[PDB]
Amino acid sequence: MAINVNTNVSAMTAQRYLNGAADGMQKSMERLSSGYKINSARDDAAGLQISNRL
Amino acid sequence: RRAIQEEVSALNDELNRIAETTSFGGNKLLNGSFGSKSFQIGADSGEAVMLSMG
Amino acid sequence: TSQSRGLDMAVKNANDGISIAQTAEGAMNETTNILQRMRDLALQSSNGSNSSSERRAIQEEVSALNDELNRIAETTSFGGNKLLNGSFGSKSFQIGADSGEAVMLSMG
Amino acid sequence: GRNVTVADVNVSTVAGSQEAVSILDGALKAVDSQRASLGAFQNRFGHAISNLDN
Amino acid sequence: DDLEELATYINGQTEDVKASVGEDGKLQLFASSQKVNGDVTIGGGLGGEIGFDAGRNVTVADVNVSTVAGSQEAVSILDGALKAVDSQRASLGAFQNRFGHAISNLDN
Amino acid sequence: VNENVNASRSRIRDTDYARETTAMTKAQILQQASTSVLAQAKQSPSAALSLLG
Repeated sequence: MAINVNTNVSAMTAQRYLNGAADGMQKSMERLSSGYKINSARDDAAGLQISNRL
Repeated sequence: RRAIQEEVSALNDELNRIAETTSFGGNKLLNGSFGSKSFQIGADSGEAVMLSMG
Repeated sequence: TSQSRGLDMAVKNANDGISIAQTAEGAMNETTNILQRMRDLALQSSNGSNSSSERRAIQEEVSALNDELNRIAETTSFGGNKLLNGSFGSKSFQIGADSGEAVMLSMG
Repeated sequence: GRNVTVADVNVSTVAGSQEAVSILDGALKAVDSQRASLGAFQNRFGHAISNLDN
Repeated sequence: DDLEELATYINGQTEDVKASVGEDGKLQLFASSQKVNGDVTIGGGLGGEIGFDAGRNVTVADVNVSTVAGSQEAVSILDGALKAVDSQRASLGAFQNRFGHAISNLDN
Repeated sequence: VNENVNASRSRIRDTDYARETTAMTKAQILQQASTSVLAQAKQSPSAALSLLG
């Protein structure tokens, strides 16, 4: 690995999985305030419909 | 006898009400139109269990 | 260093052997619970206080549980590799750094 | 032999009421049998849940 | 064994084909295009009793899920699809390792 | 008529202590869940402090 300056692909990977981790806790932290798994159609598509029907 | 019969007829009409209105999210159960449906309880295809209510 | 690398492959392989038998035995744990339930039902049906009708009720429970035992046998698997259906047979888990240091595992 | 069900139960006379007691006896067996059939299915699914989770 | 238990039993016994049951109780097989070549020949007493039609080609795009039969078939289609994408990934990974050794060898 | 009217009025307007207390307790747990997650949510910008520091 030619030790570079302009490109820091190791840090890009670090902030990419940081983005996944930051988003991942956002779903859980939203789910726990409301108390619902399906807070929107994102989580369970049909699960939203049948839960709404129920 | 007609006093008993009038209540028996009301109860008999109630049995048809329970059969025809009991539903699970708009899916009627006891009216006889449910038939047999396979409930998929495995992590791979073709691992379902047949359930039927008359 | 060839031995050292082989030993890590042996630790990894032995870990796989541990997990494969862990999944198989875990299914056996439920099989024990089911058969104990069917034994409870079998003792209940043997009572002379039961007429014909309740014996059919016990049979419906026993038949449903019996089909469940066949279900666990034919569906338990390790990533699609069936375990309790009798098709696994005897397979060897290489846990050494030199060829020919395996351990034979078989379940009926 | 004419077919009789709970709908034809007419207790306006002693003959209809005496038959009625027997007709609902046949009906209670049908309901109890399918309830027990469902109960066996429910226990079968409960054990399946434990095995699937395990 | 009813149709559903027959589908499970066929699933456990062999891993080349996958059995499933449709809306009406019709045992549908799925022979992956990556594991088999040519048509499947079905014989025996059970094959004659059930009856088996010609082989239709399906893919991920042809997956219809509005019916339970289509969804049961869907699981098998994407199992052969996942094995297909993973097969090429391993080929690319062994290629990355191969030029990893080639790069180091060229440096020496 | 007064006795039956009173019973009807109770069914329509008078509270149900069994249901209302359960709703009150569930709402109490809901708020305590919200304050806990909000407390953990306020420290999210603090995770942004470590990068430049």
